[PDB]
Amino acid sequence: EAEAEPLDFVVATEREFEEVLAISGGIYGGLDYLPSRYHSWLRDPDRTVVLAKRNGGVIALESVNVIDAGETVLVEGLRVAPWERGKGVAGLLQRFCSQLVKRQHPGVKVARLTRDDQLGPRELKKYRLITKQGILLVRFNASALLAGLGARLAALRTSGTFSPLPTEAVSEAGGDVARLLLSPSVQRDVLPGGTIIQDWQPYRPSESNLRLLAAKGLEWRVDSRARPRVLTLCTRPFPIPHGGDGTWRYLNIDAFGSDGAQVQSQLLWHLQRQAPRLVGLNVMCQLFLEPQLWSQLADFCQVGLGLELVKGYTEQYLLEADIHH
Repeated sequence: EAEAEPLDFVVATEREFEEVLAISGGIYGGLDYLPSRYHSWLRDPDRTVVLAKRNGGVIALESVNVIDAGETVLVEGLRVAPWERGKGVAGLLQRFCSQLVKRQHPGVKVARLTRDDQLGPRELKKYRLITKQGILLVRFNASALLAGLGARLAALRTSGTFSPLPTEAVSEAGGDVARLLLSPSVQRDVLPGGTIIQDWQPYRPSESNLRLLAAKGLEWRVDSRARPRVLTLCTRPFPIPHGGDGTWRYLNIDAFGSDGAQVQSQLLWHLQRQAPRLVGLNVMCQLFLEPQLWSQLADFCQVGLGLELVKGYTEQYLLEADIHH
């Protein structure tokens, strides 16, 4: 039997927040960002958050955000209520959003997205793979980490097993971020596929996108400003549904470059910066890094720092497709 009422595609408002939460159970294994980000998304000037409604009720959501100086649309948040799946809803919503972008933003030439699902024949036919990073996910209680880290690092140093390597400060206000990310050699030799990936969001390295990044409260670290080889990027932690008790936060660190020892020392630096602000909370810390470094960093986190590995090796894929008419 066909549905009594038609689908209606509308721009999201704050009125639908609770309905959106109610269709989002279990998404991203409890690491879903949308509960914490929905209000922000509605304020973003180049973003359209589209809801599919049936008979006045929200059954699906998709975000399209225009970045890269008008040339790219990033697709995020695609989801259909569990009780409405398998009927083509996501396909219809994707088509509505793509037509909306083509109508309102004629300058958009490509769509981009990131995901960690295994790429099958269907993905490889439709998308280009721009780059990929390995994904390392660990968990810790912030207070417990802070209480033991001094002793841990002391024992690691006395044993000659590990001593933090020097790292260098990176100030956005001071211009260090722009001097790094606008360098053609940093783009070629450090950034994965010449792209900034920040908490799953890809940006071409341009001044326009640096303004967007500057507003997010990111923290950066580098091995050397004068001779950059490893650059790390920490996104401010945010609440996630995992655990159901409100105590969990997601701490995303993107690591760019090939020197595993510098990724280790910069990871430690970010943990020491961020954990004091999370006293009383629990942390899902997800590190993205060059694939050949994953085993080294997994051992550093598990054996060196005593952190619990949540899952085995997976990959973050940056995918791109051309816009067609």
